Amino acid sequence: SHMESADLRALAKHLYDSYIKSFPLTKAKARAILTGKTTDKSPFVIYDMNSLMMGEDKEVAIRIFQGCQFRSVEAVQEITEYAKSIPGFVNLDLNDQVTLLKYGVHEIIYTMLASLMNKDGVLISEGQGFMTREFLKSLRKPFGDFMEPKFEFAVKFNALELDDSDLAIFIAVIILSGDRPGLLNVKPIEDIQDNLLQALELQLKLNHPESSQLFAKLLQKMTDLRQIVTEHVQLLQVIKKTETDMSLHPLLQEIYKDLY
Ligand SMILES: O=C(O)c1ccc(-c2nn(C(=O)c3c(Cl)cccc3C(F)(F)F)c3ccccc23)cc1
Repeated sequence: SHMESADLRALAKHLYDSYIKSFPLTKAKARAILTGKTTDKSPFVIYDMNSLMMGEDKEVAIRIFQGCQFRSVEAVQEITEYAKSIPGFVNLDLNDQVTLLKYGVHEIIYTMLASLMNKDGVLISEGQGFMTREFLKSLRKPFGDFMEPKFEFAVKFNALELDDSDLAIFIAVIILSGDRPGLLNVKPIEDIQDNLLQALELQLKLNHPESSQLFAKLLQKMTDLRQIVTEHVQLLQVIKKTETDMSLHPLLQEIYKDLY
């Protein structure tokens, strides 16, 4: 209810530490890759079909779609370990830990995706590649239209100009949302988020002290995320059943066997 400001500072730096350990490609590292001047640091830019074939690390848009699906699985493992480091998380009912992560990973993936994006494209692989926004938008339906809304949210979110020490607490606040459906013990979850919200508010005042009501803007983006993500998972499920389930395309299988 009323943590001391020193306690909130320690909580913030503990979260920053585990954030650095779980997520190797921080926003700071991604920004430096995006502005490097050498070819050694340079990510290979994929801007059309020929450039994509040269990058070594619908066959194409489905491979791209399944490529990001795999990266989200790796992100979940990293988010789960970071969530285990939030003080008091592992003391909750094991099913509430699952519920909180179940609804939370999709919102965190959207947020951390902004860390890899600018107005022109997105860092992919582990910073070794860069896919342009217009290439991904050009992908045949429904892939082109499924990926563009991520860019549209990122340029808004990145305008808030948050760093890793900010995102560490923001991600934790998302995870400890007491109003997820199906939660058993709500009060202990809210008691943790009350402390994280205090720690978040203090961090956004020490950082960005000229920035007016950044705490409020960030909270509004957070609830915006939930509606955005509900639509994202629903269309993602549609795409996974009508486009990547080869058992539903028996004639494409015959083509593949007859041509390859
Ligand atoms: O970690 C990575 O290398 C990485 C990781 C993710 C992307 C990327 N995913 N994505 C999706 O829409 C997406 C897809 Cl297509 C399938 C499953 C899940 C997602 C999700 F991340 F949104 F949740 C994008 C859209 C626009 C731009 C970049 C990306 C890109 C790179």
